[PDB]
Amino acid sequence: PYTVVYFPVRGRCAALRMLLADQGQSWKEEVVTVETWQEGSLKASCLYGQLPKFQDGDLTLYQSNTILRHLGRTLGLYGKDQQEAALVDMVNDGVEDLRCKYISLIYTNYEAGKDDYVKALPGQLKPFETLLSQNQGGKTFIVGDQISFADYNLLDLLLIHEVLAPGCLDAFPLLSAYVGRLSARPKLKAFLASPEYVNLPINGNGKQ
Amino acid sequence: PYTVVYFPVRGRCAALRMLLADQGQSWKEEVVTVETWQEGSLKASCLYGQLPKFQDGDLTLYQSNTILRHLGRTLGLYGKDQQEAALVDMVNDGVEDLRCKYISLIYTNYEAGKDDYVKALPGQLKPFETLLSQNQGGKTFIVGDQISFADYNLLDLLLIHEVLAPGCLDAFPLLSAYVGRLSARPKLKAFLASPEYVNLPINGNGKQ
Repeated sequence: PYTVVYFPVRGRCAALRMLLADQGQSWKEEVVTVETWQEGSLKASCLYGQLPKFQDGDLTLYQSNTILRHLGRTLGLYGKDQQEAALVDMVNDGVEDLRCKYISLIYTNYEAGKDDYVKALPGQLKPFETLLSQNQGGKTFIVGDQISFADYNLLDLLLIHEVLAPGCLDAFPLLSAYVGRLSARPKLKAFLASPEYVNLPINGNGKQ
Repeated sequence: PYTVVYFPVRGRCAALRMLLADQGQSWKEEVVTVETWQEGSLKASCLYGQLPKFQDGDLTLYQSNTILRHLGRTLGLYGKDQQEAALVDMVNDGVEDLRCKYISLIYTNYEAGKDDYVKALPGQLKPFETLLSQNQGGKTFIVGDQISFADYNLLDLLLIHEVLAPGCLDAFPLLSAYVGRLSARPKLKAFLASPEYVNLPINGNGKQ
């Protein structure tokens, strides 16, 4: 089945877990403690010396976006055709770009950079609002009319930014409604409310 | 057909162009000059305010990796099955991670950071040598026995690092042979030797 190996944080595993939960999939969580990591053996066995590590049967995967695409491909959350698949990738790459900036802020200079970051935020979120506006008025998903792995990734990005800059989605009605709508999906709603998700810190350094 | 809209540099378009050339595809190049960009209109029309922009018929794509995956998907350069497709993604994500570090070095602090970067390089390249060693002895491609979009992206990454740190592939026999072997593919060899490629700077700030 599935096994996700990661630190005890939401971080880069938040989206794929939301995906797994919402899709009614069962998975095992192998928590890696900072002590176990600093020991060296696991790190060395990891392709790029990092987590998340994912196992699907004897297929071992590394890289959060690789796991998302893999699950999207095998579970049918990758568009209805090649054109949609490309748009899904375009959205995910955009999400990843902002996530990189967010991770940098959180870990390198949260203190001095938070203000400029939050100021620049609207311009960073605008593209997703625009995408929504061009797809059935933003009433369905980020691409097409079926959920895709990019939806889960974008949802997580929006959720963590609401914690970082409360009200950042107020100026974006489509994104706002989008978060509410997806967060309401039964299995996902249950998962988001569960201790498994709620009792995990967003990041590893206590900042958010 | 295909149209690539980008600045007059190899940068993030190098790999997809190598891919197009080697696959015998025809494409149009729309060069964007720094003057045209600073004018504002094009930037504003770009989803994430950036290039490359790619057109395949009326499908407009942004994000270099989205274009690579799209071409991989439509041209059959994405593995023979889902398992290989996942490994292809894992390699491309790894390539993109190192490319991000390279781009950072080149544009933010080439001066003070070059030494530490080149020192850390072997550890960054090792994973790809390892992948090669586990796939038919590294005699074919990065994943499976057919070329994939990740091959072109990895090849470009290796080529630009040879310019940044001459001899960085000396310690990696599989990667070395890999570059030589792929660079020898007829159409690719011709493309790499052509003015279209050779007369373009690797980066936009004259550093490499």
